[PDB]
Amino acid sequence: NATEIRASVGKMIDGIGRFYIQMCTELKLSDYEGRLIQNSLTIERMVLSAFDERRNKYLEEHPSAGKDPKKTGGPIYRRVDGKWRRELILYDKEEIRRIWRQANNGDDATAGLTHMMIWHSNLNDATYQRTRALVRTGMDPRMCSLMQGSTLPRRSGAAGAAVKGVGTMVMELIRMIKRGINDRNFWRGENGRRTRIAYERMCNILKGKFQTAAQRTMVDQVRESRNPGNAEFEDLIFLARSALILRGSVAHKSCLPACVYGSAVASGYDFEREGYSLVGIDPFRLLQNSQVYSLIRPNENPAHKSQLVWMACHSAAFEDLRVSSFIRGTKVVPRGKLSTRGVQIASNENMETMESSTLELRSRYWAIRTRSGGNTNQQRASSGQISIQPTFSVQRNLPFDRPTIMAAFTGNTEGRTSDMRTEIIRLMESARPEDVSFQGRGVFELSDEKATSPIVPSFDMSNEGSYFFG
Amino acid sequence: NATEIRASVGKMIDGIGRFYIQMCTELKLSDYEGRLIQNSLTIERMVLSAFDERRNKYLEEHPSAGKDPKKTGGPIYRRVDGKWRRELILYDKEEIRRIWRQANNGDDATAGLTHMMIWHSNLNDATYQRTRALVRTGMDPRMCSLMQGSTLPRRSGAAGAAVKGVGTMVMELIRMIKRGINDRNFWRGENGRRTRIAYERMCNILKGKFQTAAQRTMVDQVRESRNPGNAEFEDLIFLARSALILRGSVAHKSCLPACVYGSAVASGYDFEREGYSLVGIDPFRLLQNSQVYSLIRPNENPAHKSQLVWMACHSAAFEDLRVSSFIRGTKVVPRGKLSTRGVQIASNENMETMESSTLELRSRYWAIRTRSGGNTNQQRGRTSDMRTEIIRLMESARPEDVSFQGRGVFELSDEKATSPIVPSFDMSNEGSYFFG
Amino acid sequence: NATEIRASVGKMIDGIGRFYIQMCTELKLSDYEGRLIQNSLTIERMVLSAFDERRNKYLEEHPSAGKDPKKTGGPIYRRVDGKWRRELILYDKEEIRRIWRQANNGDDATAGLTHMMIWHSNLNDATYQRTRALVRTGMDPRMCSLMQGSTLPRRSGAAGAAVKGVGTMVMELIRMIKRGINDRNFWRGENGRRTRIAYERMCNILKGKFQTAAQRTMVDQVRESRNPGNAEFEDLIFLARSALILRGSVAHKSCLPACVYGSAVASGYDFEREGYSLVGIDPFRLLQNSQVYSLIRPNENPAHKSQLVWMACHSAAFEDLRVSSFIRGTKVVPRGKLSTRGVQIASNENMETMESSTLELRSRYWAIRTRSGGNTNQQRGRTSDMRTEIIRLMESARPEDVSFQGRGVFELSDEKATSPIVPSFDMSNEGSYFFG
Amino acid sequence: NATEIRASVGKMIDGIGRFYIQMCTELKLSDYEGRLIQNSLTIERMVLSAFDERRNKYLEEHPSAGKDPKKTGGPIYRRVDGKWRRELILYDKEEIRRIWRQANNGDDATAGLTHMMIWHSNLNDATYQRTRALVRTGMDPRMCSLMQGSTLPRRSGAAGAAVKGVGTMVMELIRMIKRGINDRNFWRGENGRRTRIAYERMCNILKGKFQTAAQRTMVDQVRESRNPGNAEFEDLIFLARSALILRGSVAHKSCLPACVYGSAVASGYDFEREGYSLVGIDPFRLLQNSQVYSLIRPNENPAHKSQLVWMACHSAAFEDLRVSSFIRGTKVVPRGKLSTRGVQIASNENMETMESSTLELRSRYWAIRTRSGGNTNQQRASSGQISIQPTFSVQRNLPFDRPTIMAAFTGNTEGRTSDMRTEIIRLMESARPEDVSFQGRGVFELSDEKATSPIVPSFDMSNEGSYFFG
RNA sequence: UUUUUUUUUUUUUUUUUUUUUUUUUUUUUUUUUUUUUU
RNA sequence: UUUUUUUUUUUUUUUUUUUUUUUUUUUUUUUUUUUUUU
Repeated sequence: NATEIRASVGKMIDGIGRFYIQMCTELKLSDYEGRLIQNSLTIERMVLSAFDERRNKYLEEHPSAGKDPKKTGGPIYRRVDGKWRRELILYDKEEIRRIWRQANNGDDATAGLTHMMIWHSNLNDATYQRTRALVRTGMDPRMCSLMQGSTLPRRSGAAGAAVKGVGTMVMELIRMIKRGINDRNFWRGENGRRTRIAYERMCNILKGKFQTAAQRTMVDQVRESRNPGNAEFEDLIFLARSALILRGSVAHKSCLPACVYGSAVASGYDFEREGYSLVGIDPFRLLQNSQVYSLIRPNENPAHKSQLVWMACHSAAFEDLRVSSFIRGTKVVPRGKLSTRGVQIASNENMETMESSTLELRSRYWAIRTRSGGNTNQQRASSGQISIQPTFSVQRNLPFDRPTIMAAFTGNTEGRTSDMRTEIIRLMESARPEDVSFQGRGVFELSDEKATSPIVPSFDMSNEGSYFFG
Repeated sequence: NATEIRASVGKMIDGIGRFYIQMCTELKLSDYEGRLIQNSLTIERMVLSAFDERRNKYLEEHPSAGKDPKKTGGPIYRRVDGKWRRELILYDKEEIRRIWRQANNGDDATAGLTHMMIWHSNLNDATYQRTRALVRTGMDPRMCSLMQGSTLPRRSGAAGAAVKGVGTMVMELIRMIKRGINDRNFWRGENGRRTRIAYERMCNILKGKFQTAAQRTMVDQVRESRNPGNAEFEDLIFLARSALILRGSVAHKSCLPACVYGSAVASGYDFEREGYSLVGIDPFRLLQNSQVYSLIRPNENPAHKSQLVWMACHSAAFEDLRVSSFIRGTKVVPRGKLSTRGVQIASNENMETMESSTLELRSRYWAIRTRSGGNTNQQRGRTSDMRTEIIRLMESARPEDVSFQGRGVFELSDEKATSPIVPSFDMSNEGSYFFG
Repeated sequence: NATEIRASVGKMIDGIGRFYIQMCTELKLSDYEGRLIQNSLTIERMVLSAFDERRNKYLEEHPSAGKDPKKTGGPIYRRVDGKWRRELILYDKEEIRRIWRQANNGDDATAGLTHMMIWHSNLNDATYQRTRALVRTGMDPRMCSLMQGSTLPRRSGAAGAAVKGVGTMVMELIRMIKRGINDRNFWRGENGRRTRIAYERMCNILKGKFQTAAQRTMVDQVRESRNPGNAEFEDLIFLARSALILRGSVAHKSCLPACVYGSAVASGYDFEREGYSLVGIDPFRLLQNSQVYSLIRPNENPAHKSQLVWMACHSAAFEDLRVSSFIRGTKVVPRGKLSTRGVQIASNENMETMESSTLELRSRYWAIRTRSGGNTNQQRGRTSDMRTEIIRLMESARPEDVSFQGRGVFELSDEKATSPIVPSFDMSNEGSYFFG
Repeated sequence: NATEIRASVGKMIDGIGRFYIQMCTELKLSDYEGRLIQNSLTIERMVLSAFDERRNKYLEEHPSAGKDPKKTGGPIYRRVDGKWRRELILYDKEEIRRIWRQANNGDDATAGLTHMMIWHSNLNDATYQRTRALVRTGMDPRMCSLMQGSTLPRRSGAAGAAVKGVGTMVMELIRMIKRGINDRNFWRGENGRRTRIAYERMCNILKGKFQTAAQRTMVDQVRESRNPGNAEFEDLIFLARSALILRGSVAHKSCLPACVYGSAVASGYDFEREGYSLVGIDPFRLLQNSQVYSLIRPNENPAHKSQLVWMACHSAAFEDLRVSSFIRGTKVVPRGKLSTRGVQIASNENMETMESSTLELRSRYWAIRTRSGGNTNQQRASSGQISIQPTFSVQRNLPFDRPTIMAAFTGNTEGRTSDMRTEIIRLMESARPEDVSFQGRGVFELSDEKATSPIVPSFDMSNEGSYFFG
């Protein structure tokens, strides 16, 4: 059944919106100031810093960074008669802990935490990607497309684990492998057992993320190595560059600004009654009647800022630019010529230059965002009969495809990497930049609610560039 | 004696044909509409839904799917002056239960049920095979050839059990093994005892299906595991890939469209008097003078549709294409380039595009279809030790060994199996593989 | 080096004796009342009930048994002018926890806990053995000799694990096996993982306890069963009846009454300076000048009570009676004709009949008690194949093979193990069997 | 816990007593006629004939015995001004079925059925025992003492199965064995499977009933025979004559007349509140203030009739006469010189001779009736150590009891009967007619309620005869 | 030179027993009565 | 001469995918900034 999931997510987002309402009440902010992305961003880093129970425990025993008992940051932006001023207001965690507890009807609301931290990961992926760490581990900077959910820490649950990219897991596992290579950390102690456990948990997350059997089997065999040394490093680099084309089925969770939920809840649009969804039309129509204000530099233009905000909201920064333009209806400028900077404001930037203005989020169309893969990346081995059965009793040969019959019969010793790299190469050669994917699905219009009739898009606009970076 | 079996099957098919006659009388259909495969198909799903006593009991306690007290589906296709229209006419089970009871002279006619459900399994195997479930259990999609009788549920008897393929049994047993692995279901309760019983019944069906002693012995030893866990999974996968070449002696029951029997019975050809057979010339000669109409899409061609219908009728979709072409006399196109779709029509397809036309079922020759294996097999502690002999037998096996010595393809004019003609194909590598 | 171990055990027993001194100070008992075994026994059950942190946690969530917040029992026996009276004085755990903490110089003193709980196990084995549980698991009552350390719970450490008998481990493992057979308890959850872990810990304790390679290998192979069912039950019963003769190298820890340590510490005999040992002459010479008073029934005789107390102190209740008589110098009466009862007094017994008197602990000789096996062993796919060598070794075994070559019984006057005297018994069949 | 069992049995007997009250209301009987055993006896055969669902199904397809649609018997005895008259009033089952259903608050009350049918078995065992069938199977008439619960049919549950004697099970199993010998009835059909199942159910009931390991093991090995022929017949006869001395732990359920419960319930003594027990003081004190009237022949004396009724009530007809006399306080006459007949009245006996009078049920003492065995029938094998452990390191022999060491080491082939008959004979020879049993337990006085202090009985009255038959 | 882990109710009236356990149906029997007779 | 058993929610939009899944903590990092520098 799907009604229960819809009711649960509706209750969750209703609690989130009511917490936004109460923060607006408590902060004594104006109507316009309640529609600012920066305030929600700072408040949500406060949120994560209050539920980072592991870091809370680590910092209680580590009283450093000067005045840091329980309070961090808090750069609240406020308006005086047109001008803007930032105040470093410090909030302790504990009162906000109870205000959450009262906001979700006595519950912890950790799922909502996962969605906000994923949405921060989405905005981070949209704004800046780290080739710095990608080459710190030595991997080439060609794979920036697989840094989805990179900023997400381990503390997130299965829902958070679903949206993390393959490359994010590759980076996380290489970190552990390098740490275990630097020092003899895999001893029979509890630390070794726990890092072992986290390792197989991350690995079965990985093998769940993939779709074709060959990569699942080679991930299974990578596990066989009880002592991760150097060979597994290139083994999993080969895994990553195979997933470049044999991409994993990674979900795309549609989270929206802290305000958008608050404005919707304040108007009385209860999500429990009519139901809510995270993949369907829902986050699209809530943005159809949502007003958002944002802060812009004197050199920054708002036109690219709105598009980057739409990137962050719908996590479409790693998608084809042409498709995003089609749903937008307007051309989406790649990051090469974006005359804008990061959404977050540096702590040293002055305030006389800063100017607030609206953001455009309206899109002409809407589409479903499933956690599936392309329908043109399944070119491996073969598909058909191997044996025959005699139906008529006729004196005839029984055709047997012998060379594949030996291939099926082996020993299953669960040990090999290059031998499967051979099928990786074969499949890559079979792959083409022409194979059309997602057959049977299309882009839909806003006026339709039950997915009745789509329109098939068709682009012949040469080589405008389907590459957000470079 | 064989006369009694012939008389029994003749009486059964006579009752089936008379039931077809009475449904034609009751439905007020025209002569052409009585020769449509779709009507018989829908009526026979009604048939199975009326004798699915287990599902009847399960659905009486489960009133769901909206308006479903006793009536399901019923998309009857009718002609108005050339055009076609579907009506969703709902029939309850019980009256058709009594009409059967009167159609078989007071008997239940469960054997006929088995043959119709097998014929549905034959058409399903001809049209679509499920690698979906084959990889849901994780088995590779290379073994689509052993999905014979896959759609057949357990309710069929020994006659139904004979025609189910080895791979069908492998899938059914792996389903039970995975269910017993997910939860501790093998307790000393009645459910565990009954699933145990069904397990040995399916297993001695399996060991009866095989021919060589090694696989029979390893199936015997697979039984010795009182707690089916993970090792038996690969054990029986090895059994399956051994049966790929060491094939089991599975029968091929020759059932024909619901109409073909009805037209034959209506003309007065009593099968009890002259006798009837399910393996011999009989279903061949009844199709020699049978007229069949079918529904075809505006893009579908009837030429491949007739060949696919012959596949479904004679269950030759898993055989060599060359042999089927020889009996046909015309080339049989493999499924790779069939510009056609499934025989059954989707519930949402429009009717202005649909067009009805004849089907060709005439074949130049006829052959016996025994439940034997290739002559190549006659020419030739745990499970792994026997896997060793499996491997050496596989190595001894060759793609050259000719089978079925002493038997041949026959002509239509002969009735007593007097003199055959030996076929000989040297036409390179046209492709003896229906899939791929 | 052995000096560090001697210093550690000396410090431990010094702390124990000082705790005895302080309890004597706090309880306001007389000099005679401080030499009573019953008071020390009750105080030491208080000790175990205060460090049973597992049971403390289990009872804090389970407030039952009426008035049981933190206090249990406490039947202190006191003298009025010759007569005796018991008072049910209740002591809470926590203050005694801190008094221990101050008694061991800020340390927990868990090792001392292990030795006191082992000494309770020694007295329990000396007094009463449970064929009740031995036949509750169905094992025959012939193996009462392998119930050493049976009362010891799991909470003890490696030192406690060393002295537990083979049969005690057999009983503990069969309990877990029967619990896992009754319900599907071996799931992938944390409980299954932890019981698994405890299982291999108890099993490598077992295989460490044995000496011959065959039984170690069969214990190794018993481990290979991931699902302990019924076959392992008889497998480990065969292991036990093989250990009947192929006995395991189990230690014998020489703990002494709560008072004996207190009297020695009170007199100023510091054990840290001169060193202390648990296997050598030490516990023998401390009893050479120790006075002990005990409570005796009007029908009980003190002569057998002193011998039973010596059994409990030196854990010689499972040894040959002849040898114990030789070290005693007087005949040791077997349990068949002991006109005495258990040392502990029932909660309902009256006090007018109870009479206090001295106990004799002096022994003419002393001997080393190593954790080795008889020299007879040095003279000599599944479980059944190794059971074959078990049977042939049993047949090779004889009731004549003399053991412990090169070692002998020593005199008290010698301190450095200079010259022993070889004993020799030809006194027919007096009976080398404490039970029966 | 024992409170729940007490509450359940109290509710059950309260329902039984209320059904007795309603039958007294419906039958229009007088106060004296409601204290007659015969009326309750006939009504309770009506009870069993109404819940004998198996026989109901068998007789619906078998309309014989003349007028027998739903009604059987019903010889109700009534008083006219001192004289007595029997009326053959026929009651159908179904209305009494619903009256039960309303009497137990909507429940079937099958447990109460088991207790009434056991109490009928108790009275039958007290009155008449069948050496007729005992020699029909050919077994000697010396074992009449093991016919406890003989009349009980299979339909009773575990509670009914507990009180059936060892000899009753022997007779029931020999019946099945002779039936399977007469015809090839053990085929692979459903009938063979079901009789097989009933066979192991009766056999594990048997092995649960015994106490010593040898007989349990030989019962286990008797099971090994898949085809019960002739050898098992003498095998289980040997089992029976071994159980003659190695008696099985068979319970003694204390059921009382149909009226006694009704009179107690009518007076308002609710058993749910104060609790009820079936083994303790309870059935004793209810008889301390119970009045019972009974029918007696002109030649029968009431003095022996009261004692026989006490036999039937407390199922002490198979016990020592001396002990029963001690609890009675008066001498109990053995069946050899009882100038009385069966309690039930023959259908042809005239009514002018029949006379009604009181029955004495008062007993001077009370005792617990546990389902245990004698503490002097445990003389088998030996008890003591077999091995020794070296405590001191002394150069000495290790005494091993070798001939028993071989005895323990065998093969466990689960096949033998005479070899264990050898230990049967050895144990029988070790057994003595002097061994005192039931140590630590004694006879109690009525005034005590919590089992405080007993008095030890002691009989030196020569050989009065501890044998009810003969 | 070898070591403090916790998972839903037990035990000191005492020394080898005693203890939260259950409605299945297959071809003709039985209340003249208590150990024979069919 | 070889045979009608029933156990808690599936399937005809279509031909080889798509679907009721979850808060763990171990010795010093990061919002001056967007792909280097430590």
